Amino acid sequence: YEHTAVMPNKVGIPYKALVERPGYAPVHLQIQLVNTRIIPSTNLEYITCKYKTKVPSPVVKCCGATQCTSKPHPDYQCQVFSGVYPFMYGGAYCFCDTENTQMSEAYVERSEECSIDHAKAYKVHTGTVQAMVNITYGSVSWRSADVYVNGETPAKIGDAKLIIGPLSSAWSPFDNKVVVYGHEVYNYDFPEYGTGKAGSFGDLQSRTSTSNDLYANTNLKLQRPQAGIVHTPFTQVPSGFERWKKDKGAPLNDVAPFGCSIALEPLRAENCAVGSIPISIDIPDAAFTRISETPTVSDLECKITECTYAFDFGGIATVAYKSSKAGNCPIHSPSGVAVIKENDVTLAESGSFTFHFSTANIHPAFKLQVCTSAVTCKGDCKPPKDHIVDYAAQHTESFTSAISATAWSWIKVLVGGTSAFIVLGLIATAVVALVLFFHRH
Amino acid sequence: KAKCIATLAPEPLVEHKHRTLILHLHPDHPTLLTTRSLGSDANPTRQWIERP
Ligand SMILES: *[C@@H]1O[C@H](CO)[C@@H](O)[C@H](O)[C@H]1NC(C)=O
Repeated sequence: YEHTAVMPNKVGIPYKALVERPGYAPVHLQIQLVNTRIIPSTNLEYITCKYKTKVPSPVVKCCGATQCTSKPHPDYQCQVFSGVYPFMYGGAYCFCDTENTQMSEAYVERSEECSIDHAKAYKVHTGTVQAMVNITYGSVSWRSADVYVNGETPAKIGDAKLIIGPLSSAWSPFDNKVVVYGHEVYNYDFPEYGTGKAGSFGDLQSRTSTSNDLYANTNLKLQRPQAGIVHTPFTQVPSGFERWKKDKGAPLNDVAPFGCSIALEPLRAENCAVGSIPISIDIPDAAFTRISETPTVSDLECKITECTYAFDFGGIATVAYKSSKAGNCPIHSPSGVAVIKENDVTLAESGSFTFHFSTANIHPAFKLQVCTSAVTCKGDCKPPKDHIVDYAAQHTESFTSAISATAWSWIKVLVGGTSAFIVLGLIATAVVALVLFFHRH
Repeated sequence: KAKCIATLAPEPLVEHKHRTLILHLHPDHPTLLTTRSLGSDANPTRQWIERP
């Protein structure tokens, strides 16, 4: 039997319903999401990391001159400094006083840390949505499996076939461009490859951490060696990756709305409480028992013994009943006024049973279904004492949930009196208008 | 890649008021405090707490 319904996109809050198959006793169904994962499709654009400046041994030409040539090296620099007279540990290196040249060379490489300490720039496109669903029904214990939240792919969970509809909201916390560094994700419109500026995030760009074509854009400039010293001095703009790591700011992990939890393997946003999720579950035909084979419950009377509209199961109610064929009978409240903690109760030939519920209404009025029967529960609920709690609300608050009977009474008096004032004035006008007509005629 | 032991700041004192969370922070070293709403507007907060 296929049961179709819509459940909210909430994690840790179970969805409860009664599967009512004509001719069979209701089968209690409970569907709880363990996690919801939005897994977008990503394409690695390039990898950024701290650069290393490689400086080969300078060519010191004594009594002569040399010339620089271009080479296929990132940010390659070459300059010939004439008029040098370097000294070594063994004395003057060159003979001529000024007819000597030192050719300095330098180029940018990926540092050793780039294998581990680097940021991956990704293009993010709409991907897939998956969830872990925990389901129990009738006398079948909790079973779970990974499912695809697409409304098409069915999943077999404990002999039951579950189809989870697509999320009503297509919202995703990732922008078209994200930067992944370590365990953190940043929404960052990184520069296109080959466009990174010196001292900025993209100063060093590589298509992959093992590529042999590196883009480097630093103001690497060779300076003249100090008088008499064989060395290759240079100036360069400090690494824009090191700068970025200082100024990264808040990661997406700390600013994603709806409480999303960001994971990287694969990149995904977990437990985003957005919209609702249509569902369809085909319950096995063996889970249903004929009406005549289940207990008949009658003379139901529901008394609310205690109630507070707290986020926990603050309500307590006692239901008196009369029955036959003592046995288990499911309990459910079809309306959103109250969420019942217990899923089923054991009924004797006569007596009473108690159940707990959570409600946001100051004067809750809800229907309670006891298998083949139902009763209406009414009462008053006190305000909760705790200002802050460490758990989410089980119930749902409606527009009129907070309006007390006293507030309704004042609204009725307001509208009734206000309307009567205008109505009486209009009637008086109509009566005098008729009298004036009869005066003329 | 290795596993390093990072400091663990002292547990904050938490006081509760109507729709308000009051935290008394007594850090040993500059400690980052971040918060966000779980609604449609994260309204994130990020500040380094260096003294009580
Ligand atoms: C499903 O729910 C039951 C009861 O809440 C629990 O025992 C079980 O571990 C849950 N499944 C998973 C995968 O956590």
